[PDB]
Amino acid sequence: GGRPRQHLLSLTRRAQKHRLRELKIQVKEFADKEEGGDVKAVCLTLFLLALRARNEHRQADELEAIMQ
Amino acid sequence: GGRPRQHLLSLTRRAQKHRLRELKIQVKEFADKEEGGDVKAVCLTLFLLALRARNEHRQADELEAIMQ
DNA sequence: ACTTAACAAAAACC
DNA sequence: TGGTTTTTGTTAAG
DNA sequence: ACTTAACAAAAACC
DNA sequence: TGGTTTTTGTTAAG
Repeated sequence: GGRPRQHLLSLTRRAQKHRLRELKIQVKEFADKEEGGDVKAVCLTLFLLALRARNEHRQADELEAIMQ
Repeated sequence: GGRPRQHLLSLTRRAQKHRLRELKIQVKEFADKEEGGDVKAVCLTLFLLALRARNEHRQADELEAIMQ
């Protein structure tokens, strides 16, 4: 069978890191090939656009206030 | 030749969306296959772990205060 | 610190 | 007991 | 609103 | 003028 997966957000940073391991690589590969290795700006923008795609403008604005 | 790319963070949300278009798909595909289609939690965690990997704990804490 | 991979063991499933 | 996968932490390396 | 793809045109490069 | 790619916005569809 295998142990059931807990929600990503409930996991330790260690276990969270283990689950995204493969996507972290794909993101790295993309950022390198297309955005001059700027993972932060890429993940920041993915997250921002993911928020605004969901109409969470208030949260997106607050994150945009934090990042400057 | 082709027009030089501006920095991702200087672009309009429209143009930003156009550049990440392909990574947005890979992220979608991953979230669906591995995280029950939870793009937000995935991008949130990628960004958080990207911040803490860079020792930007203060910013990561503030984003973690915003998201609850 | 952070990262990484390896070695472990416990946990939760069959 | 056996299996598995997930979760954690430690351990040994950058 | 958001999304998407299409159609446009201007911009910045050759 | 031609080419290209990028940037924007609009347009027509969910």
